[PDB]
Amino acid sequence: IVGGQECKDGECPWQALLINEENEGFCGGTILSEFYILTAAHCLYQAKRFKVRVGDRNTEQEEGGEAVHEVEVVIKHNRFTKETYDFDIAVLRLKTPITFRMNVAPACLPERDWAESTLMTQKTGIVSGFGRTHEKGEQSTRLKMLEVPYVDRNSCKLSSSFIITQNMFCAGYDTKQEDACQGDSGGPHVTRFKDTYFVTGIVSWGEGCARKGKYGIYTKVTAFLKWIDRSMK
Amino acid sequence: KLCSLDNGDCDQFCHEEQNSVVCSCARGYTLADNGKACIPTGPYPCGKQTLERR
Ligand SMILES: C[N+](C)(C)CCCN1C(=O)[C@@H]2[C@H](C1=O)[C@H](c1coc(-c3ccc(Cl)s3)n1)N1CCC[C@@H]21
Ligand code: NA
Ligand code: NA
Repeated sequence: IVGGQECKDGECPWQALLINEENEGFCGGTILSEFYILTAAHCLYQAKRFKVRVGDRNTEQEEGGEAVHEVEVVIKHNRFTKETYDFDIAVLRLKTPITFRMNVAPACLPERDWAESTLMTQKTGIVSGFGRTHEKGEQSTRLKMLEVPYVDRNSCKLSSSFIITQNMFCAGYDTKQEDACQGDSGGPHVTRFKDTYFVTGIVSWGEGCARKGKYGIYTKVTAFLKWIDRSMK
Repeated sequence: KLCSLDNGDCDQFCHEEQNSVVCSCARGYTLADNGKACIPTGPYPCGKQTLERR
């Protein structure tokens, strides 16, 4: 996350961290239930093997509430394409269930039509993660969040050097130096409605981070709400 | 009555019928007797920040 702020205790409890063959974070995810994590399909190619950490806010401190879970099943979207990042979505089933607690709780899955009319029409959503704090920088050791404006699709397409499919949306700022970044990849974009946070996006890609005239690109979760339900059984 | 004005007074999901609105809630909540509010069924309902240390 470039700009934004550190997540306060209890404020980002749906954040998951995928950890590679080093206990190093390389992507985010979103807690959906005791057994399921939502992430980006493109993250699955970035480490041969990985585990999921929940409850972490500071990767350099053993607070005591963190827990690591192994992955039992990876359910990648069967139309995911590395060339365009179209269909950039996956669900992970964990081998053991998450115990919800301080800093560990699921984000809500909204009903589709209402999400389209009511969530995607809000001014902003929130993105979070442990990703880089500037494009050429290093990952944050502390969990950050950022309020990102929804950006209309026509503006989105004109801004981009690459195709923006209807499975994607833009969020963020034209010139203000705030954005998601590498390492936030796969993590949550949620939208608040009367103090309840609903899953609306997955951090997918960008042309650099916080560049002038570029936006962050997110997987459009409304397009996949039925797919998520099926994937979770 | 309409979902476009104050979300039909629903706490969460709103859908319009011929004359009325119908409210509903995400899993882990029960729609209240008033037909509008969503009541959590457990201590870590989806979408809520964990601010009351139990
Ligand atoms: C056109 N398309 C193929 C989708 C571009 C993919 C570009 N891209 C990569 O190749 C990945 C990923 C990314 O977005 C990642 C990256 C850079 O910036 C970001 C983000 C910026 C804003 C976001 Cl929202 S995600 N992700 N790159 C740095 C490390 C891996 C590589
Ligand atoms: Na920690
Ligand atoms: Na920008």
